[PDB]
Amino acid sequence: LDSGSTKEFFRRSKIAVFDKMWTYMRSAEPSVFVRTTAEGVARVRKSKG
Amino acid sequence: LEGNFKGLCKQIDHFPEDADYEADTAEYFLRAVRASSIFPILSVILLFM
Repeated sequence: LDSGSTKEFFRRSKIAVFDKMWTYMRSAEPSVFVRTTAEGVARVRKSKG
Repeated sequence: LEGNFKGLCKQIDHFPEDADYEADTAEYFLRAVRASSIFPILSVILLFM
């Protein structure tokens, strides 16, 4: 979620298991930041797994 | 039959939109065997032969 503290955790993450995911999330096409929390939910409901 | 558009026939196909199985090797066979019904066709050909 954009401009949230869950964004800030993977930003400030120091551990190597946590660091490799934020390089994956920054290099993700298309961009996975959503406007509201419920619209990110509706992306999963239409995601197909 | 006994619908609104009675006596109207169309083709049927295996379920193509959000099937929710990622081609399971037991499931993808049994779906393909039913859609291309080779064993009812094989009963036709061996009756003919």
